[PDB]
Amino acid sequence: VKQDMPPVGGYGPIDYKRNLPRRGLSGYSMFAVGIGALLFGYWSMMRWNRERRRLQIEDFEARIALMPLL
Amino acid sequence: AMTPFFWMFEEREKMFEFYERVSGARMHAAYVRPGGVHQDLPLGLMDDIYEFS
Repeated sequence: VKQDMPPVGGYGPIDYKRNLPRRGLSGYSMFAVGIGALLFGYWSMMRWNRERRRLQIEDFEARIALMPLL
Repeated sequence: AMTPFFWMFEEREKMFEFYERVSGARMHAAYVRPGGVHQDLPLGLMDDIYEFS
């Protein structure tokens, strides 16, 4: 006879339990990365703001030199 | 959250296809009857059930 039957060795194991990976860095790592990015941005903004102040002083002194003719 | 609806309605459609193969209707099978069932399982269905599970 022929009928719907599982095979001679049966069917294989089937996973039925939860599997969460558990991934990412430790919280100290992202805190250190954020703090380092903050410090780098602070340093770059400091340098560029000082340069901008120097350029503004230069432009203002050019204006002061140009004033009497106007 | 409207994404898992579309994520698992294809699995729901797969089981609807299993109902289709075993009884002949996608939803209203009328397969379980007093006295057992109405028809035997077709050949090759249980491999599909095992793969889906």
